[PDB]
Amino acid sequence: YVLTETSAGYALLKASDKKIYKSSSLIQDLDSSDKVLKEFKIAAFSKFNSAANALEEANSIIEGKVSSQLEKLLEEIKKDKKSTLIVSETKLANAINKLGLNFNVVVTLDIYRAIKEYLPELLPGMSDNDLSKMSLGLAHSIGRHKLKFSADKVDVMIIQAIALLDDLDKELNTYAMRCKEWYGWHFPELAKIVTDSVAY
Amino acid sequence: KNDNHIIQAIALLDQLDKDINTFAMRVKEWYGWHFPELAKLVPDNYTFAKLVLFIKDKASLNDDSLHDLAAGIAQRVIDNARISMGQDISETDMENVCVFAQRVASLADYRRQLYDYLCEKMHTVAPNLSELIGEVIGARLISHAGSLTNLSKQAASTVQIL
Amino acid sequence: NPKAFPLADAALTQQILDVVQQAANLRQLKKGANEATKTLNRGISEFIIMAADCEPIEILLHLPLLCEDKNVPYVFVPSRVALGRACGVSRPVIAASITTNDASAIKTQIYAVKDKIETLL
Amino acid sequence: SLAKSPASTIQILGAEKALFRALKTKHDTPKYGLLYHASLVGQATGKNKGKIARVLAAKAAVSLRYDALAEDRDDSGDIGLESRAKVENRLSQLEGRDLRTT
Amino acid sequence: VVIEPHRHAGVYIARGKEDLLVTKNMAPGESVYGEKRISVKVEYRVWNPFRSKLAAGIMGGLDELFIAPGKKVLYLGAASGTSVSHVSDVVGPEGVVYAVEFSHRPGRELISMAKKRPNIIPIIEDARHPQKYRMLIGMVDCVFADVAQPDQARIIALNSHMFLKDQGGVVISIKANCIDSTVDAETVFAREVQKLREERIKPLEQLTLEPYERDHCIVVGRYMR
RNA sequence: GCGAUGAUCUUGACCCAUCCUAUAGGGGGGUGGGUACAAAUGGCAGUCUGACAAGU
RNA sequence: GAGUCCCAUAACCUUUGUACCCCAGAGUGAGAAA
Repeated sequence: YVLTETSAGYALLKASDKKIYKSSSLIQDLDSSDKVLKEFKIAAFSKFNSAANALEEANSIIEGKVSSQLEKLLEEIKKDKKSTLIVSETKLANAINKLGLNFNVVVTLDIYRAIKEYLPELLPGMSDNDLSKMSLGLAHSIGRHKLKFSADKVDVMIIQAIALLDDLDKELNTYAMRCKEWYGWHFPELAKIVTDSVAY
Repeated sequence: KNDNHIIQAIALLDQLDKDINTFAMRVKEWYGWHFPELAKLVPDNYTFAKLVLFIKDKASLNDDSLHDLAAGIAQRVIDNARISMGQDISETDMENVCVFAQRVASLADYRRQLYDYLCEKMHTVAPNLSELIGEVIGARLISHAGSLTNLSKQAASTVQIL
Repeated sequence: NPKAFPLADAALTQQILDVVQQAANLRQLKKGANEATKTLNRGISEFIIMAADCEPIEILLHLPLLCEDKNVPYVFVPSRVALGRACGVSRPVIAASITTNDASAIKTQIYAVKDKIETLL
Repeated sequence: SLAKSPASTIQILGAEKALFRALKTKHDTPKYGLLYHASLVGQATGKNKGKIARVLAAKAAVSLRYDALAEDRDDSGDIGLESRAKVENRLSQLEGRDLRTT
Repeated sequence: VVIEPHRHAGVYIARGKEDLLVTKNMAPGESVYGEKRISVKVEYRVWNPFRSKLAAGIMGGLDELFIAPGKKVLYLGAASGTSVSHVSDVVGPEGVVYAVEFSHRPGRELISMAKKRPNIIPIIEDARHPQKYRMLIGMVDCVFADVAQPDQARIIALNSHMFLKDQGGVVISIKANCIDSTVDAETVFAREVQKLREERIKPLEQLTLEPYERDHCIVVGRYMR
């Protein structure tokens, strides 16, 4: 008799752990935290996943590292808020911002441990390797850009840019000599009189 | 009746096969900053560069038709465009990579029409050589000898090659 | 400068200016940023004093990077002209390394001040 | 990776084997590196072009590690232009010099 | 030149005309930091027990070290991305290492190696708010710690009870001077083991790894919820 | 139902087999060595000195 | 104070791989098959 919010890949996963609003918070490890047992307890209810786009990743990063103010989080908030039921909140710093809404938000660290250990088996139905791939993609995509400055002034590209300069000059000199030889078989004189490659 | 087309034609096209391999590898390592995952999935140079000219930024998202027309593997690349994400953007001056990949495309399409040209030229100049040994070995033979008359006046034992 | 991270205060800055004075007195220190990085490269320098006053401070703060990569102590004093007068040239000095030989007549206070630096890392 | 370099290396970052062989045999080092193809040391004439190679290496190290390890710099080249004016008036006040008498 | 397996698959001994320690490669071609590649065909990367800290712990050895080639590894660690490459080389492509560092001076080289190595997940928040990096991690099977800032046991305690599973494993390089100088090795180490078993991590082993670096032990521990 | 329109031709060292004297050696199984090309955070391979100058 | 331009964009060597061939070679010249 509860719904819990946990952000997993780009989403807000409402997991339905069918127990009491206080006893599932209370006991929570004598509730037999096993795969089949907590799988049948915490059943899948909803997963507001926006997209796999980096803009949805930015919305998820702003909802995670700062207090929850995502529009997708508000859309998931208007999906079980009709009974003032036990919506188990995840973050502790985004708890006052979670409480600033007409809902009944609530060892809960241990029920999140259980939810986390039985997420990639069945709870969205998705793959273990695909969840880890989406997570490493998220980390390489937008965690480094939201902590760090950018990568717009990245400098590793300029090495291959100047390598293209040098090899383009070398290769174009060889093409120039080959064209001057081949058309010199039709015209043996003018390579002496216009030595310029592109004018040739 | 002139092998001076054919000797520098073949000594041209082997060199440009080498440097389009070089430039396609450079397009591969450049677009690895935008698609580090596509390089293992599409390994072919010409189709690689032709689809690098197609998909500029990671915004395919909807179709498979044009991706298979550039080609299932298309669908895997489409999913990996949003699951890979080990990638920078650099979109404001990725247009030079877009011009560069089609430059490799124009070079590799000048190839095979030069190759068609010298297949015709060995069918016209040395037709017995083209029919017996093929155009590639024929042009390599008259180049490696120096000229057609020098190859002819060579004795039968000094037609050794590598 | 909030990015000048280890910056001293009165007692320890007075002690390190005294020991850099004695090191310049017997002339086994090096004066200047690129000379300090040269000593960091060739492993000679015992520690580094720098000036959290340079404009901009990123002319100086590159040598912290390879300095902690080569685990050498490194301090900031808040005045370039102060440690320039300490090192004994007439110029505002941005950084100074202090070299090492074991026959040195200031060896024990060098070791004392470098342990004092490592107490705040 | 070149921000963490002494300005001596940036004076000699192109004339590698000439430098190392002029160390190897007990001979005299070069003075330009790769930096000889810069416009200011091109404009200098004599061995004061080696002198301005030294001072341009120093100011290049300054400006280089400024815009390397900066985090919010204006993308404008302000202290680069300031150092350019500094090396420029340095160059004119050493081209005023002539060791032959008047 | 012959390759010897350890108890943990991923750490090998390349011994012969030279005798040393190697790992596998989750990235072919080149030593990413500048060591020698032993070739057998199959490539092997040296990792120096000086320039690493876990590597010298293998030179210490263990009854059960919690890094296994399926065992998902968390790495609070020092900020450098050096040893996480060989934790990746141990764990292979089926396991995964999550390396979390805050000071982005080696964050850029961490991103650089982790781009070409998909075995590493780079987390670039602090080492003290796993509530902030929840959504990038789920239920790691081991943690390693090489933090020097002095609330080592408390902050790896919070990480280990938020992300490490039940009956999992912690392995820590406890520094002496980076938390408490002027007080001796076994004293501050027994103090750290005391506060770990206060946090009900069952300790198994401490050892000082003396000739590779001075006065920093490694402690290891079973976890008990 | 051959061939000047070109017959013929000297192979860098050894592990079980097919042959000549229940187990052991010498004459088509196993194999080193080298030749024509691209890459290396491979080696040669080390990143100059450090306060005086100029003019009156 | 202080030798770049002899190419550090390098030059050579090694290692990795790759399509490779493993024969005398201003090759010898009349024999093979029974």
